[PDB]
Amino acid sequence: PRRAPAFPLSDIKAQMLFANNIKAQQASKRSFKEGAIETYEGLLSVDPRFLSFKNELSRYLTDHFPANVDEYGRVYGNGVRTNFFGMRHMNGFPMIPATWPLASNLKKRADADLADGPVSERDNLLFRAAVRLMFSDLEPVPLKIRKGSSTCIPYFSNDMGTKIEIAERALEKAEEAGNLMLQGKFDDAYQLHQMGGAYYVVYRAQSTDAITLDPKTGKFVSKDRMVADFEYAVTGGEQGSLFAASKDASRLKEQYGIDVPDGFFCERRRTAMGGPFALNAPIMAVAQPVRNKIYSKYAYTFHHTTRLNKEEKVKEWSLCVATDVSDHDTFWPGWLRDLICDELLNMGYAPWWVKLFETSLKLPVYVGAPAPEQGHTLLGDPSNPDLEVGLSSGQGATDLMGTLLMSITYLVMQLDHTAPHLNSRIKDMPSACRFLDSYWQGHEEIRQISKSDDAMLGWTKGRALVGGHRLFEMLKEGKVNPSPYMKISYEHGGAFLGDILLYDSRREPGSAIFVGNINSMLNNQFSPEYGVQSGVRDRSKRKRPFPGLAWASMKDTYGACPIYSDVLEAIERCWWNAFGESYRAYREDMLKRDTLELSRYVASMARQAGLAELTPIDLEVLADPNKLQYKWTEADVSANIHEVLMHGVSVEKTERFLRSVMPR
Ligand SMILES: Nc1nc2c(ncn2[C@@H]2O[C@H](COP(=O)(O)OP(=O)(O)OP(=O)(O)O)[C@@H](O)[C@H]2O)c(=O)[nH]1
Ligand SMILES: [Mg+2]
Repeated sequence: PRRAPAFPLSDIKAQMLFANNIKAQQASKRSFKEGAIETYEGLLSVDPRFLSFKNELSRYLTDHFPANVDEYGRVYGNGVRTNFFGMRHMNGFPMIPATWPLASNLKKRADADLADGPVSERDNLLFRAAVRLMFSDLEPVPLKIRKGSSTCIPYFSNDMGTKIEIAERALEKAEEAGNLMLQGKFDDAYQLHQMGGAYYVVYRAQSTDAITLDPKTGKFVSKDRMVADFEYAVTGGEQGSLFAASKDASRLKEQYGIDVPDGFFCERRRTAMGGPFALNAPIMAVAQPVRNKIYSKYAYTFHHTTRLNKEEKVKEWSLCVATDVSDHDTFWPGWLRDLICDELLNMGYAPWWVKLFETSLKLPVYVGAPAPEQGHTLLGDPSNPDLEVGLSSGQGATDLMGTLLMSITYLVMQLDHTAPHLNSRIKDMPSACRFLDSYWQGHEEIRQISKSDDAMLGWTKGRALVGGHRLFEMLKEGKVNPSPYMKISYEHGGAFLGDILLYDSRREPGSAIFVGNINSMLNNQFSPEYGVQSGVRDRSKRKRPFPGLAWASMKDTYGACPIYSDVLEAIERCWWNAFGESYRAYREDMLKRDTLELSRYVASMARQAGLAELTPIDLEVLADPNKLQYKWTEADVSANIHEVLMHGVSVEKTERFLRSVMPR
């Protein structure tokens, strides 16, 4: 039922994706690569002392701090939700093979009994009202670009000057390119303005993944991660196979001469896609103003900063339901892309812009290297973008796409199962807009706090409260999916955007508190996704610019965890056993070095200014800017710190661009 066309790298269609420069040519050909990450300066993830430390610490913490999660997935007591074995991976060595990305998710959705469009007219009005509220009265802002980020297809440039030129040119030529696509001239739009082509598939590490200790055998078992072979990916699952990837690390001894201690595994690998920058720039120019609107006008539902900021909202609720979505990005529906596009056209958005946006969500994918002697294949034809991959991670508005889908999905779930008395308030578009505007501001008896696939659903006192409890019970029973749109369940150990909701004996939101997840501290400190990149001179371009700074924000971030002190003491004791050194002193030295190095990057910071004016968010972000892509936003970071990590195209160029996109 329609296989996607596939082209080898040798084919002209794949060759056209890579410009005549060394960087682009190397990206096309990049073979499967693996190796130990430089966890910290002069320390490898596979260092025998480091692995010995991880073995002792993971075993000790699991033993002394067993999970405290009730029958309803509510965290209590110690604030622990699982064992601590997730740290037991040979960081930098992936599971083999990684998945081939699914070219079509239509069969995947149908087989999971998920809808191929809005079920009812009410749902249709709500998805459309979400578009009207999110995209209406936007204000132009500079187009911000992450320093050291790639332009991907076709140039693969990491230079800021080149990136600024590409972005400015893209805003100037977006109209001409969009109009060519409207005429079906995709190859022309790509050849002239580099708008089209494909997403470039990079495989990123998920450094920690589930591991259990079998009491019967005393042997560790890693969570099986299902992967699709080429045949399965091109046929959308009609043909080929879905099988467990190999996380067995035994191979490292034979291949590399690395000693593999018992119960250490290869890392889970996730597909990540880099968009063609010329196509992304005009999308980003609209996406940022949308985020600014939703994080201001609809801050209740969408703007999440601190554990206390989240706590203030949740404490007012009579019931809090922490939801879980199965494989959000791969299940994301193409019918929603089409509904959004149709609604933007109805609002009066430039048709050429809507076409660029639509095309960004149908684009072919270039598969690099999922395993040795595999990959280097383009899936889909760039001459006619028609893929149904779900949500591409490198699309200019992925966060908004997931947020739009999920916010409405959860509201529908609350309406269907708890609040039929509110259905009368949604009769047409104006009434749907008025209702959603009120709901998103937290003004209804049914409420929510969400970001993409993470959410907490709330009920205050009223008619919907009883229904709220039945819905929670249906989730606990786990026999019926409460949504027609996505696979929803309850989170086992309810958390929101990294903060665990810690309940007491009462098991009520009013007496529950948000605390930092101590397991995330361990993930970040001992299992970073990337190495220190000590060879990259410009620290602002590194994936981990100032790792030492995280020590200064630790107490602020994790201090509220019941076992915070216990974990720090266990780390100190285990690090002494493994290295014969103080971990605290080691981190204090790294903090000093990185504080000194930071002043070189901040114009306002005198040669030895100190961390005085910096917030805990600023420190966490400087140590890990990936937190700025999933946890926080630009407005949460001090202006002088945002400038370290980002650079922008003038608001004058974006202001002119935005005027041409937006309705009259
Ligand atoms: N701290 C941190 N979090 C990450 C990182 N990468 C991804 N995440 C989070 O990982 C989550 C992924 O949820 P999934 O694993 O796909 O859910 P699933 O497909 O149903 O599989 P399960 O893990 O069994 O639930 C997302 O919500 C991400 O934000 C990272 O590098 N660091
Ligand atoms: Mg959650």
